[PDB]
Amino acid sequence: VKDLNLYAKELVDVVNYLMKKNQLVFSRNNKFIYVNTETIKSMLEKRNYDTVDGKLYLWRELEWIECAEDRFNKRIKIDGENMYAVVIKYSSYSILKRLYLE
Amino acid sequence: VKDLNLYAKELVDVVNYLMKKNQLVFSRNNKFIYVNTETIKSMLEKRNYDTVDGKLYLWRELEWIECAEDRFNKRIKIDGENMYAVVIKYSSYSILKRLYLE
Repeated sequence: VKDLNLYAKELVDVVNYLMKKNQLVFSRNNKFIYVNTETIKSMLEKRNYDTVDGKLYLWRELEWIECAEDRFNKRIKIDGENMYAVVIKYSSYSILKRLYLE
Repeated sequence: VKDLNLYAKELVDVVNYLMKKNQLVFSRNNKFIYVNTETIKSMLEKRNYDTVDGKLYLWRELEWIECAEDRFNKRIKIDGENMYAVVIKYSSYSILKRLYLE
């Protein structure tokens, strides 16, 4: 429950799940990974070591995700869509994946 | 596959110890905690789950500490005096402390 590896592992697994489902959306510069808020919320409900908001709060505080002020998502423009999404930093995912694989 | 909790708990414990001993200096905006490099290195020697540099390298890669180029510390100003210090991000310490409390 109070195990940082669970949060770090979940971030790498979220990207792995989206890769597998062919739902992975990258920014144009490949700096960010965009995920639909409802998709993230249904995925973060699976592992009961914390709530959805507890997971998002920790990712935000550790700066693995980019958020708007007092929110868990940002407003982004991608392939004609100008709306809210959970913004995962590609650099953070790469660092955590490299750590997950050592 | 490193146990991130060892590194995270050690960051929290180091700050707590130094807070208690009044050996911490905060930045004016409370964004950073400044610690003497030798004090940090002496404390990081105690727990043998990694080397001092292995611990500092992980804190730097996860961005829990702010460093100068190819250094584990940074040059700063304290009451007009310029000196090197390990610069801990207060936000990183807060989330980790909250994680191991609740």
